[PDB]
Amino acid sequence: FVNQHLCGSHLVEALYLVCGERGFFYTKPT
Amino acid sequence: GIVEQCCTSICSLYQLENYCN
Repeated sequence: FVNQHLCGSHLVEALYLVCGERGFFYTKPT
Repeated sequence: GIVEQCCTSICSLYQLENYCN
């Protein structure tokens, strides 16, 4: 599976591709 | 957070399911 330094929209895309229609949480430091 | 695992380093799909319903 893809884990190669995915960041922002690419990490949201990987988290969606694992989770599917179940739904997930996401966060980033500011 | 998930970016502090999958963007700073390499992670896993089982660490992605940690954030799933």
